[PDB]
Amino acid sequence: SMEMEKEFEQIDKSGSWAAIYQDIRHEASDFPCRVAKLPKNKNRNRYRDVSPFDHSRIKLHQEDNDYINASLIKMEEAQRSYILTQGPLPNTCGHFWEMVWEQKSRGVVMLNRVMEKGSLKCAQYWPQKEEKEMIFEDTNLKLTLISEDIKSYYTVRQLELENLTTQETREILHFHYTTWPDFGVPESPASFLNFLFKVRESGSLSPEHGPVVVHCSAGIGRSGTFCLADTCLLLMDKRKDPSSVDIKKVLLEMRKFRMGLIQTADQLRFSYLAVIEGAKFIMGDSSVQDQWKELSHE
Ligand SMILES: O=C(O)C(=O)Nc1sc2c(c1C(=O)O)CCNC2
Ligand SMILES: [Cl-]
Ligand SMILES: [Cl-]
Ligand SMILES: [Cl-]
Ligand SMILES: [Cl-]
Ligand SMILES: [Cl-]
Repeated sequence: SMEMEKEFEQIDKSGSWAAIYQDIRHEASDFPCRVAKLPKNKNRNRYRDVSPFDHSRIKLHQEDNDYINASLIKMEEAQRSYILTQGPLPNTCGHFWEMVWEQKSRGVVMLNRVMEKGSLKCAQYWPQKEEKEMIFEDTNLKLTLISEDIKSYYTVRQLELENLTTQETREILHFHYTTWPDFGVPESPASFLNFLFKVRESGSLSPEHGPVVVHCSAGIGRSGTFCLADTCLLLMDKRKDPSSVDIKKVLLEMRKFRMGLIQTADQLRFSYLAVIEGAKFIMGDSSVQDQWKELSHE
């Protein structure tokens, strides 16, 4: 077994996930979020306790108001970047696709549903029907649904994003995990990893593209779980060495760039499970990828 496997066993045996997770919350970075808290931005924030730090926030390329609730998570050692953002609001869907355009993202990873626990957690920011495209008048963008591939618990959509100012056109891939409860965990590591590897296999995480945009409702809980597992697997892959990966330290590093990443102790516990199981693929057993596909029942 791996060293994270031994740690996992010991934390489970002693029932100390809550205290481990709370220790991460206590040590996490605290940086100012002054732009986020300006009164003119109050209606650009979904949650009053979830704000991007000033130092890592994504700036829109407009001179009236450059603010969006989004953070650049720049993982220097892993050499991968992600943009984590809240589920867009009815007045920030233009800003969201403006951000995708300006940052040259190829993929958007959505980990939530529009309605959860009886509430609207995210605006309907993409078109559901080919023939009903969306136009974002404030940012002058056009968005068309090109096709969609619906599986049991996730959906992949091809979108066309057009800068109406230049008539330039880009293909955006939308990866929508549709079975991960808010404040909850995926149904299995298998189905989480099946989805993550689908994002990976698309090419959307390539350094040739802008950072992938990852969001849930707040852009911290599920988004943080997704990013932590991906980065840990990537660090392991780069060194081909499971023992070089200290998952809690990686999470603390990520939290330098956005607050609150991973919102429950069980999501941290699940992060371990995903990385431990994903390690089998990283370390040369590609048959596990087939097993996940079956176990996930797509
Ligand atoms: O969507 C996620 O995974 C996520 O982190 N959601 C979060 S984080 C967070 C909230 C929510 C929410 O959805 O209500 C409510 C206010 N406090 C912090
Ligand atoms: Cl103001
Ligand atoms: Cl939905
Ligand atoms: Cl509901
Ligand atoms: Cl909304
Ligand atoms: Cl937190």
